[PDB]
Amino acid sequence: GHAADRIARLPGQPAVDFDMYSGYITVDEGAGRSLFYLLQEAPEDAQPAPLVLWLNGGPGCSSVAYGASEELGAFRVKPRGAGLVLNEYRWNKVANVLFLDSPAGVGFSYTNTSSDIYTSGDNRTAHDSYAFLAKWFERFPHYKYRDFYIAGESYAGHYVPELSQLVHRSKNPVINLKGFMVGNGLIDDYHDYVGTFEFWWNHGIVSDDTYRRLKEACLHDSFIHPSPACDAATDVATAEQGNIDMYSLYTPVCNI
Amino acid sequence: GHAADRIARLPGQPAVDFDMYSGYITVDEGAGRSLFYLLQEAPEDAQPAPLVLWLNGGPGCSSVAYGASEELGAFRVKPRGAGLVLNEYRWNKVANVLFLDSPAGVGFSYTNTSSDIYTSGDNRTAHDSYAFLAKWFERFPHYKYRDFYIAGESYAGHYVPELSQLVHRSKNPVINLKGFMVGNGLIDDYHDYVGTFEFWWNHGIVSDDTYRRLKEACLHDSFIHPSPACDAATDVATAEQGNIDMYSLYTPVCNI
Amino acid sequence: SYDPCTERYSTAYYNRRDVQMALHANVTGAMNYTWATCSDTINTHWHDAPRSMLPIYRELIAAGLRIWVFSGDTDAVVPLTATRYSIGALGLPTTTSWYPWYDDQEVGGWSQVYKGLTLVSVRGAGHEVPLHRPRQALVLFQYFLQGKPMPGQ
Amino acid sequence: SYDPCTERYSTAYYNRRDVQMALHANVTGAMNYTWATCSDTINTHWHDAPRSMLPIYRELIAAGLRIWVFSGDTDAVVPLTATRYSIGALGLPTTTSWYPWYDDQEVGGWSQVYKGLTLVSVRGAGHEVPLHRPRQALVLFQYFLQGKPMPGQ
Ligand SMILES: *[C@@H]1O[C@H](CO)[C@@H](O[C@H]2O[C@H](CO)[C@@H](O)[C@H](O)[C@@H]2NC(C)=O)[C@H](O[C@@H]2O[C@@H](C)[C@@H](O)[C@@H](O)[C@@H]2O)[C@H]1NC(C)=O
Ligand SMILES: *[C@@H]1O[C@H](CO)[C@@H](O[C@H]2O[C@H](CO)[C@@H](O)[C@H](O)[C@@H]2NC(C)=O)[C@H](O[C@@H]2O[C@@H](C)[C@@H](O)[C@@H](O)[C@@H]2O)[C@H]1NC(C)=O
Ligand SMILES: *[C@@H]1O[C@H](CO)[C@@H](O[C@@H]2O[C@@H](CO)[C@@H](O)[C@H](O)[C@@H]2NC(C)=O)[C@H](O)[C@H]1NC(C)=O
Ligand SMILES: *[C@@H]1O[C@H](CO)[C@@H](O[C@@H]2O[C@@H](CO)[C@@H](O)[C@H](O)[C@@H]2NC(C)=O)[C@H](O)[C@H]1NC(C)=O
Ligand SMILES: O=C(O)C[C@@H](Cc1ccccc1)C(=O)O
Ligand SMILES: O=C(O)C[C@@H](Cc1ccccc1)C(=O)O
Ligand SMILES: *[C@@H]1O[C@H](CO)[C@@H](O)[C@H](O)[C@H]1NC(C)=O
Ligand SMILES: *[C@@H]1O[C@H](CO)[C@@H](O)[C@H](O)[C@H]1NC(C)=O
Repeated sequence: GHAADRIARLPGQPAVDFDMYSGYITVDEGAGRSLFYLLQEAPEDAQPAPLVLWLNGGPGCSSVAYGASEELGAFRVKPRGAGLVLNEYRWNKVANVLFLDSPAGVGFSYTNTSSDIYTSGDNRTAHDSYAFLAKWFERFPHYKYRDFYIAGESYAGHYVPELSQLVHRSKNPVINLKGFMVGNGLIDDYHDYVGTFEFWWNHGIVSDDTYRRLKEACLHDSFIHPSPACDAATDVATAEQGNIDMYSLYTPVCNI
Repeated sequence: GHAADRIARLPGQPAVDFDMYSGYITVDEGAGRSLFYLLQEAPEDAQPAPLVLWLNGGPGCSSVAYGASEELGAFRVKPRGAGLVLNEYRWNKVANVLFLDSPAGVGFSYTNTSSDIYTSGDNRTAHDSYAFLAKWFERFPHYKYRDFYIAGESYAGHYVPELSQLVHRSKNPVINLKGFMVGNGLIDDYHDYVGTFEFWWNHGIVSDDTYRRLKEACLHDSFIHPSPACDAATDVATAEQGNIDMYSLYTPVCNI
Repeated sequence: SYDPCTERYSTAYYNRRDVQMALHANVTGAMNYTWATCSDTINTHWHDAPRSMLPIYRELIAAGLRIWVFSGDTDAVVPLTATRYSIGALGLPTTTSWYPWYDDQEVGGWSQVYKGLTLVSVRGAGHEVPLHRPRQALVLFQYFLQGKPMPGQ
Repeated sequence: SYDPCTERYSTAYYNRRDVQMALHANVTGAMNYTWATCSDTINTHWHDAPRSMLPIYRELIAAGLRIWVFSGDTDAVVPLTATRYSIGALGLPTTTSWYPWYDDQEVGGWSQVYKGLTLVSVRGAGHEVPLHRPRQALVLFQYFLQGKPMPGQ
């Protein structure tokens, strides 16, 4: 029932010319894992536009929270979470964007098996996303065969290509995957670490010594599972960095 | 006659609580070389404050034009050069700032010997500045013995320390040189080139190949007198750079 | 205009009963925890994560899919240089060397086209590109969708 | 607020008869050329320029003078990295390693104190520091004048 997922109007939402749907798809029956999605469609005049699955990283962060609410989503939230404003550059001006909270336990997505939240990993995250997709298409059969893309940021540099491969290999005929796009994403741990430190040093954010220490401490590690040498090194970097937003070097930090 | 150099009020200048003087000092009698200066004093409540000689680079650029008018100087010019506004963070809130147009031929400074403008160099620029200083102090004998600093930017990374050494070595007792300060300045050609290219690459402004070409082409050259390999390499960098302000990477270029 | 406290607002908003209702979420009210932008626990209890995505890229490029990689050049968390070296490791050939792309008359960032993949930087944007450079972000997405290189002047 | 066309204004202004008069400049009107922010000719006909200022720094440090070097970290003409490697070549010992300095509650840039010299970066400022980060620029100058390290929180 895609119709049941249709949203009428969100609280404080301005009026728009496009539709949106949101709800759940069960990805693991045994476990009781179900992912929540939010679909923001393009307006009529742009239809039939592609379908783009958008994924945030973390791991453990919500596509709805980020992607949809402070990034490419149709709206932005008011202060105090009072209401919404329209994002004049929403990507749904040109595509049907599907935001997925994942894996289960993130955002509005949930698991009936408690331990699921202590055992999350890339493989399962991907297989469940795959499940989610096949099922979503059954629920939205008018999307079958639509040109389809998968996109995301940061930790999603793992999610995207991983899910992409699964889709590609699965050979599901109703899913017309045409490609993927990754923003500031993890691609290769080693190279990434190397580039990261170099960038920092070239942005005057760590000392010469800490630059070197980081290179020596983290080079053989994963970005997501650093060694203790790596963390010790990063702890110093962090102190050197001070109170800035590492996610945006020249913009202010939130005061509240 | 320091009194004769006193400025009453500049056109469109707002009212202020500090004095300013400007005029000429002859640095080379034979040649007919005379440098123009602009002194913006600190207010009474901050006196007797240090004396700071401020120098812009180029080489061939004016301390009055830059330093005094779009940087640390007391005022900023209105559009169309209509008038002035006060610079709320003028350095003359805390020091007596002396801006020097140099060498002769720059800004309002002049030479009676035409060829002077084709033969300028660091040594002469420094010796003349030295001359200028000794003479300026005679004209402003209440500045003798004041704590004195020399500061500047970019090509002035040459000017400052060069003039500083002359002063230091000269052993002029009325000049109480306490130190110098250099902003974004040339310090060592080789290291500078190396850091420059690295920074560019880390700011996504040139290709990998051009990065390498620059390193190979310019490393043994002077910043101010690059080899033809160096220029050829930089020509490409420039094309890669596009229409940005290299002097401020994230700010807009002037449209008029 | 830019407001760094956005997560604060969202958290407020999504925690509203009315919103969940409209979204059809936490329907039976059985998610006993307040909504958060991320899950700490999961964040801190992550398991498998291959070190390199490269082989996948290799595969998919062979498979002929469209692959674009982008980077807000003022992010320090997963910075441009990181991406540059990573893509660099694929050793792909270049079809169009690093060039400035424009949005209007302003340089929106830079781009390099390789055989099989497009790399694009977004000038002055942090980690969350569509947040810091929303206009440029949209141009980027439109071209990607079209499979067209980022535009010159 | 920031206006990149400043040179345009200055040129206009300084070329005014009234201004020159007030400045006591071009007094006899004998400088037959219009005033410019720089001299091209000189710029293009420069002579001697040692490759390194280091030896002077060495000397003056020995002489015990106060030496501060700063850098607006968004300048690409004589960028921070350039300075970092250059100062690096002096091999001085460090007294206070790279640390964030504050203006108020915001990080104004970073600083490192060596034996004999202070290095300071000015966050988000281009080539002309007092133009792009005027407030921070002033703090920087005050400390320098005082011979005091840039301040922590
Ligand atoms: C996770 O656990 C919940 C309790 O079982 C359950 O909520 C319902 O579960 C079953 C079926 O899967 C429902 O038939 C029961 O009524 C039950 N109780 C509630 C709170 O309704 C979750 O099931 C999901 O929620 C229900 C509202 C309903 O839509 C189910 O059919 C639905 O899948 C169960 N979630 C799973 C397994 O994904
Ligand atoms: C450069 O050449 C100018 C012509 O000689 C001269 O202007 C004056 O020069 C002499 C003396 O140095 C004056 O006495 C003459 O009147 C002459 N003509 C003019 C235009 O007045 C520059 O001299 C400088 O300008 C004068 C106004 C005066 O103040 C001079 O005494 C002054 O130094 C001469 N400049 C030099 C040598 O620096
Ligand atoms: C699901 O729904 C629960 C009931 O509406 C909700 O409980 C609320 O908890 C928080 C919101 O997190 C608080 O604002 C209220 O005191 C509610 N009271 C109850 C019944 O516990 C719970 O948080 C919701 N789950 C989410 C948001 O994931
Ligand atoms: C010195 O003074 C000259 C006369 O006032 C001045 O000439 C003017 O030239 C320009 C200004 O550059 C123009 O605005 C006028 O037509 C003036 N006419 C003359 C007499 O040539 C000259 O430029 C001034 N020199 C400077 C500014 O360095
Ligand atoms: O994978 C990441 O790096 C974090 C993840 C969520 C996030 C975005 C911005 C700020 C904080 C957190 C993302 O980037 O989508
Ligand atoms: O020595 C330099 O690099 C140039 C010189 C004048 C200038 C400043 C800013 C922009 C253009 C020109 C200076 O920096 O003072
Ligand atoms: C990946 O996950 C799927 C689903 O959980 C599993 O069946 C498959 O064997 C997994 N591969 C692994 C864990 O290596
Ligand atoms: C430097 O310049 C002064 C003054 O022009 C000159 O007397 C001295 O010999 C010069 N040294 C050089 C040119 O090496």
